[PDB]
Amino acid sequence: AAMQDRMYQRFLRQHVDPDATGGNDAYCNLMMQRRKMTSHYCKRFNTFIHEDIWNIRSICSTSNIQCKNGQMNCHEGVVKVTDCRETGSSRAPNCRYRAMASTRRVVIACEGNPEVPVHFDK
Repeated sequence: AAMQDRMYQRFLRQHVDPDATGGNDAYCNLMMQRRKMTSHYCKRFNTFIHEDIWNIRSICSTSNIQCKNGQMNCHEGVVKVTDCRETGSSRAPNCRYRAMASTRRVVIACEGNPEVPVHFDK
């Protein structure tokens, strides 16, 4: 579980920022860069979750549902987010985004002991 921890750390990096509440375009531009999703190509869509890690991890403890890829280790919850969508023009590593802040249903996959988030499904 050096593995499960690496996967969890990747989830935190790509998807977790507790104390923003809901960013604008500049927030997406900064965070996509700082969380390492722009150096080699521009990731087209990404979500940052604005909840405490304890609360995100709690989603793992809910009833299992199917992931998009067919796995059965997914879980749904409702959280504050900023969704970041690439503008379509941009050229890595200078990637540009449009932000949408909202509270919405998310689906995450969890693994391990304790169960932790390892993938953001939708």
